Amino acid sequence: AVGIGAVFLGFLGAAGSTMGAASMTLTVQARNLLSGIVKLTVWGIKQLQARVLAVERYLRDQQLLGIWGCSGKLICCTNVPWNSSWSNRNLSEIWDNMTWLQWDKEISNYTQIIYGLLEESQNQQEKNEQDLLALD
Amino acid sequence: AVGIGAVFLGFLGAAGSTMGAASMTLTVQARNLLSGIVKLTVWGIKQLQARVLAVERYLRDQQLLGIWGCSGKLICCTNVPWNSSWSNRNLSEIWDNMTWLQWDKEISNYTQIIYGLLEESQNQQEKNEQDLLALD
Amino acid sequence: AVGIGAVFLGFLGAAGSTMGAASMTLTVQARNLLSGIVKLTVWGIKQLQARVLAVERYLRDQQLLGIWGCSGKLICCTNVPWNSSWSNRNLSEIWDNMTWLQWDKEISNYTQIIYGLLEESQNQQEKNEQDLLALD
Amino acid sequence: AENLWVTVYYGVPVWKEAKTTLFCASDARAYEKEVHNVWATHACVPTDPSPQELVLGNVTENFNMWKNDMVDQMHEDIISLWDQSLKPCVKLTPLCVTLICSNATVKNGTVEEMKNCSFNTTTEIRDKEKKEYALFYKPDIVPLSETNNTSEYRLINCNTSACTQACPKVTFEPIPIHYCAPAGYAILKCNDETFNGTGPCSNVSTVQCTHGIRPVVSTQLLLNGSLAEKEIVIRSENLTNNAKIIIVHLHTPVEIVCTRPNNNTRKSVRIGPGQTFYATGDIIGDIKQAHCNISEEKWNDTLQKVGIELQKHFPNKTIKYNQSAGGDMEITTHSFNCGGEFFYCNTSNLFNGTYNGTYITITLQCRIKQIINMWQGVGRCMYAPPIAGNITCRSNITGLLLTRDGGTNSNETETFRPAGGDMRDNWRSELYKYKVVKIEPLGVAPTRCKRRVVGRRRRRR
Amino acid sequence: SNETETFRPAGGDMRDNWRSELYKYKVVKIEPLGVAPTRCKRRVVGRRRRRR
Repeated sequence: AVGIGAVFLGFLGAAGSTMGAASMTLTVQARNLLSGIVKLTVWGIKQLQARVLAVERYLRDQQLLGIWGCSGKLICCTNVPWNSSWSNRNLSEIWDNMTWLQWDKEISNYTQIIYGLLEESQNQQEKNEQDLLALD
Repeated sequence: AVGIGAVFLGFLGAAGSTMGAASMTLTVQARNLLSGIVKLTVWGIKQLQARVLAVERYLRDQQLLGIWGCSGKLICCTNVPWNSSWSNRNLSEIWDNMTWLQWDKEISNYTQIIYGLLEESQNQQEKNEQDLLALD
Repeated sequence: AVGIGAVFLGFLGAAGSTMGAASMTLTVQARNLLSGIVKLTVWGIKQLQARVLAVERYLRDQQLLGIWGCSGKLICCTNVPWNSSWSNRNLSEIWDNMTWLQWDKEISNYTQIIYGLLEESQNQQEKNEQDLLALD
Repeated sequence: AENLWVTVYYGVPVWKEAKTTLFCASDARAYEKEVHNVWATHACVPTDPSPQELVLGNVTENFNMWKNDMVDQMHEDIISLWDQSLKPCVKLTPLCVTLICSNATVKNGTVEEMKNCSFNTTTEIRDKEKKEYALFYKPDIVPLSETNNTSEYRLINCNTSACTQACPKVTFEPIPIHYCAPAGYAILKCNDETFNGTGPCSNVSTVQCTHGIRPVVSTQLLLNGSLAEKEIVIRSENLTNNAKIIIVHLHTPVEIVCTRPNNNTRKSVRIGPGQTFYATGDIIGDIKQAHCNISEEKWNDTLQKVGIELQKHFPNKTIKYNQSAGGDMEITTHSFNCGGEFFYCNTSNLFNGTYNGTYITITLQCRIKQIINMWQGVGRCMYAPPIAGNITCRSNITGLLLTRDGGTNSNETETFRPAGGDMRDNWRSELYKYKVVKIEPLGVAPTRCKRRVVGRRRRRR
Repeated sequence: SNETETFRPAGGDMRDNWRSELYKYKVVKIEPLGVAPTRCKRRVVGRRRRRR
C-alpha cells in the first residue's frame, strides 16, 4: 500500500505485494521497531528482558547504516557492482512479480558475503580520506 | 544565552527568554538527555527502571528526526507549507515576545497532525527515490 | 593491518602501529562496541547490568559526533584552528612514529577543553543556521 | 541482462522464525481487579485498545501447533505465577497431628461424604494447647498405620510434603489474557477455519496481541473455550499413532449446570500467632450431595456429530466410547475448579455406547477435595479453604480430550476414552492459531541505480 | 461559640511529616516539542543551506 500516515497494521499487506509497492511506505516499519506496545512478578521482569533487546536490535541495524554511508536514508545506493553469481542481472524486470518475502530466499547464503563488499565500498572512500583533496 | 559550553543549569533560563533567543545554545539539552546524573535494594533496581526508559525516550526522539530528513541537525527546515489554520502567519513578529514554553500551547492539538505532513514531505523525496536521476 | 572484514581480534595490532596505518580499517572497532559476546542467578542479572551499560556508553560517543557535525563519519575534519599550546605544529612528521595509544598521553589534560571549541565550531553554523540566507 | 548496482533497503517487510518472552495484557478494566487474582498477574496492564488486525494479502506461512513456542511459554509462566501468589500464605505444618475422627452427624441425619476430626492445636502461647475440631469435607484422610485402632487418622500432606493454604484474598478466576509480542517481533494468525493443526495456511493476518485466551484448568473436557467457526474439528499429531492426544473442538457448547448443594459454614482455627486455619465447621442445612447435570438431548447429538467426523479419518469403523482406563483421581474423573471448590466428577454417562456416525438429563456424581496435588501433576501441594454457602456453576463445554486403544481390535471397531493430566494440551487448543516471528528489515537488492560518484548528492532513483 | 475555636495536635500518617519538607518540588519531563514556523523555504534538490 502507498501512504505513510497509515498504521503498522496498515502497510504490512505489502508483505505479499510487489517489491516496488513495498518500497514505498518504508518508514512505518522504522517507526514500529522502536518501542511498539511496550510488587515484582513475571511480567515486571519480562518488561526489562524484552525491552532491552528491542533497543539492542535497533542499534545493531543503525550501526550498519552509519558505516556503509547510508545513515538516515531508508533507500540508499552503494558503490558495489552486482555480481551475476548472486542472482541473474534482470531483477529490474522481475521485482514487479516477487515480494520482499520471496526475494530474501535467494540471497540467504550471500547476504553475509555482500556486506563485506559494502564495507569495501565505504573503504574505497576511506582509503581516500588521507591523501590529497581536502586541503580545504 | 550566548555561550554553549555552559551547563544544563546554565542555559535552561531560556525557558522564559524570547523564543528567538532560546534557539541559541540548543545543543546542551541534546547532551543532557543522555545520561545526566545516572546487596540489591530499592535504588539498585531503580538504576535499571529509570535508566532504560531514559535511553528509549532518547531513541524515540532521534528516529523521528531521521525519518523526517533532519538527521543530526538541531535546527532543520522542512518542505511543508505552514497552514494558517494552525496559527497566524505572523510568528516572525512574535517569537521575540513568546518564549518556547508559551509557544507549545498554540499547537497542542495540531502537533500529531503536523507530523503527518512532515512525513508527507519525505514522500516527495520517497517518490523521487526510484525514477531517473541516480544514473548520475 | 589493512582490510575491513577481518575480526575485531584481527586489526587491534594497530594499537602499536602508526596512527596513519591505524586510521585505516577503522570500522571494526565501531562495530564491536555494541554486541560483543553478550532460574535467576548471578549471570542472569549481569546480562542486564552489563548489557545496558554497553548501550549507555555507545550513545554518548554517537551523540557527541551528532553535535560536532561528524555524524556517521569515521573521519571528520572540523573548523577549529589547532592551538600550538596543546601540541607542537609538526605532528605530520611525527605520527608515522607514534601509535594512537601513545597520542592520548599528550592531550590528556586538554581533551575536555577542546570539546568546547568543537561545540563553538558548530555554533558558528548554529548562529549561521538562523534568519536570512537560505532562500533555497 | 542489464547493468545493476547494490541498493540497501532497511525498513523492508520480511520476518524470520524466532521465540521471545511475551508481555501479557488483560482485557478491559480487569487489570484493576487482576491485582487480587492468581492465574492473572499483578497486573497485565494494557496501553492501547488491543487487539487490532490487518489481513496480509497473498501471504502463505507454515504453521504448527505441536512444536509451538508459546504453549511452553505460558505453561512455565502460569505455574511460576501460581507459586508466587501462594508463597506468602500460611503453611499447614502444625496441623499434622494424630486426628481422632468419627462420623459427621448433622441435623436429624448423617453425611457419608466426610469425617468429624478433632486434634490438639497450639494456642497463642507455645507451651499450651487446646482441643479443636473441624469437618474435613473428604474421607481422603489416610488412616494411621502401626495400630489396630480404626479411629486415628492423619492429613495426607505429611507423608510426602507439607502444604500451604490458598489465602482468602486471592481468587481463582479464568480472566482473559492477551499475549503481546515486544517491538521487533510480530504475532501472525491463521484465519483458515479448516486448519487441522499443521501445514500451510494461505489466509494470514498480523495482530498486536492474541485474543482473550483465558487460563482455565480442567481434565477430560475443555470449559469456557473458544468454539470452532464452521464445524467440529479434530486435531492430533498423527491419528494413526495411538499415543499423543486427540483434541476436539465443538461446533456449539453444551451447558454444564451444576453446584454443591450443601450449606457449609466456615470456621476459623487459631494455629499460630497471626496464622489462621479455615475449615468447614458445621452444616446448617439439609444434605443433598454434589452432582452435575448435562442435557441428554444436546450431548448425545455431540457424540453423533463427532463420531462421523472421526470416521472420516477412520473409514468404515464404528466409533465406540468408553470409561477411562485408569490413573489418578485427577484424570480418571472430569476435574475442574468452580467458585473456589475443586470438583472431580465421575462422568456417569459421558462415555457410553456405540456411535456409528451414520445414524443407522445425564447426572454426574461429583467428589470434592481440599488438599490438591495441583494439576501440574508433580509439584506444589495446596489447601483450598472452604467456601461458605452453596456453590453453582454454569459453563460452556467447547472441546473434548480423547485417546485411543490399540491395536488388535476387531477391524470394524475402535474404542476411544477420555484423557488429560497435562496442562499444556488444554491451552494448546486455544493458542494454536498464532506464531511469533522476528521482523528483519532486509538490506541488499540490485537496482538500476548507479554508484555514488565523488560523493555528489542524488535523490531520484 | 462563634468567638472561640479549639485546636488539638494530630498525627499518625507519615506522609504528612515528609509533605512538610518535600513541598517545594515538582517533577516535569522535558519534552522537545512539536514544530514552530519560520520564514524558510522548501529545500531544493537535497542541497545544504546556511542561515534561515
